[PDB]
Amino acid sequence: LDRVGVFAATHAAVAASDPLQARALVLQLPGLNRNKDVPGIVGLLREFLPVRGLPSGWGFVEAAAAMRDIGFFLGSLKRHGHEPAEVVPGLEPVLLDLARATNLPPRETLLHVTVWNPTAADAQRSYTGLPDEAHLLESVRISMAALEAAIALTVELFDVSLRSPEFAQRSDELEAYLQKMVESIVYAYRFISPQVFYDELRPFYEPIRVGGQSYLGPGAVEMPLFVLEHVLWGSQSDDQTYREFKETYLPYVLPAYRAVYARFSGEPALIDRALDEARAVGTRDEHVRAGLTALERVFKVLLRFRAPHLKLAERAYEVAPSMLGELLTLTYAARSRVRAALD
Ligand code: HEM
Ligand SMILES: N[C@H](Cc1c[nH]c2c(Cl)cccc12)C(=O)O
Repeated sequence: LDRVGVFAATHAAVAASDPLQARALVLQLPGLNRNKDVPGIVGLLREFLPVRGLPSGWGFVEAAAAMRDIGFFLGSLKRHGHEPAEVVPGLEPVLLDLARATNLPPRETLLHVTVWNPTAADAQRSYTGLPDEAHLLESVRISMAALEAAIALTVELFDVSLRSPEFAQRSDELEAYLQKMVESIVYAYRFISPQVFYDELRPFYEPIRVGGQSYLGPGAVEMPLFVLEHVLWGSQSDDQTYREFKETYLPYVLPAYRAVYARFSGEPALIDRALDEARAVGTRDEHVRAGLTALERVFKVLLRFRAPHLKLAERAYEVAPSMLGELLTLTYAARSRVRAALD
């Protein structure tokens, strides 16, 4: 999976940045959360919160790293029943400035807490310090860079003719990158206690209010998989619930993925174009048969992520949102279209 390298290196740039010199301070947050010490949590944040304004030399990297370190306090304060912007003076203007500097929402996202978060024991930021949280973060680190590579490959595949042997080849490569999502779920199912997730981790992921609206807490739901699938199969879907789902999470993904999304909203999806071409040319063409077959395997790997993921989520929530089952159904229907072309 040679394409992963560059994405992982960009993540590592943010992970290596500590512009507020906050590492040793943020590591004390788990203890304070365990003690439910709200004044203490506010006090610890005020030790490094740049209430006077952001240093002028900062770029995206520093601002994202700053949002990461302040971010864990945001989830923590809400977990104890407090709007962070209401209990921390001068916090809201800092959060809005960091949002400006990153073109991201004014709170921590999945990216901040996982790939932009250093991995070492003496550096990794966490809400709880629990081994289950460490496993949860690792599960996302397994597949994020591969997913970003997969988005790039999907956009490239879009302009590849089914009549070309490249279609089958690019589809096979895409499947290999998407396999990492399956590995993530396997890991999460093996290593994360459902009870510890539901009782101890879940409380830290509530929404907070900043700038007169609500921003969702970090979650793997924020992974730009929905952008990949928008391009792949979903862009022209008439399912209103599905459209609402994608529009909900769009703000939380990187600006480049929001632009990819907008680019393809007014186009037929890859699947639609590929099926139209297969039907136009005939299935007697060997490159058409091979292209569709390889494309079917892309849907197979998506289902091998999505179906086990539903079980993972239902197991935790038995200690799950209907959105999950509905999306699974949509994905089966998409694969069925491909199977029907080959039949
Ligand atoms: C114990 C671990 C996990 C639990 C309890 C869980 C729970 C959920 C829930 C309840 C949803 C529905 C949206 C929401 O209400 O937040 C969701 C969506 C989603 N989750 Fe997870 N999740 C877990 C692990 C993971 C992992 C490890 C990944 C991938 C690395 C992942 C990827 C996704 C994605 C991409 C969605 C959007 C819906 C979809 O594509 O099917 N989740 N998750
Ligand atoms: N809300 C679920 C579970 C979740 C909450 N927070 C999470 C992190 Cl920080 C990483 C993975 C999963 C995760 C999801 O969105 O997948």
